[PDB]
Amino acid sequence: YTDITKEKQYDAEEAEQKVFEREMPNVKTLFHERNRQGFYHQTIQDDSLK
Amino acid sequence: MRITFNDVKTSLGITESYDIVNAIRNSQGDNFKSYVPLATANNVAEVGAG
Repeated sequence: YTDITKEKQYDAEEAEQKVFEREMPNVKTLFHERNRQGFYHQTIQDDSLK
Repeated sequence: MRITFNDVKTSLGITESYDIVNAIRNSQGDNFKSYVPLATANNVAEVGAG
């Protein structure tokens, strides 16, 4: 995800020494994993069920 | 033949119930916190009424 940024005030006087300044985009991230592993077990005795 | 007003006040008949600029300044968790990121509010709040 990427978020919004703040507003800066216009200042031509100091705009002469910081033309090549940097400002990070302020992003965020999240992670998800595998967490369910199961099984169902049954038995059938057909010969004795007859 | 030129007429110029001396020491004219922008807030001539204005009756300020409260200082909105001051309230925005001292707002820690208040209802004015929506205007904190605004940069030129200190210029809008003075000449935005005409």
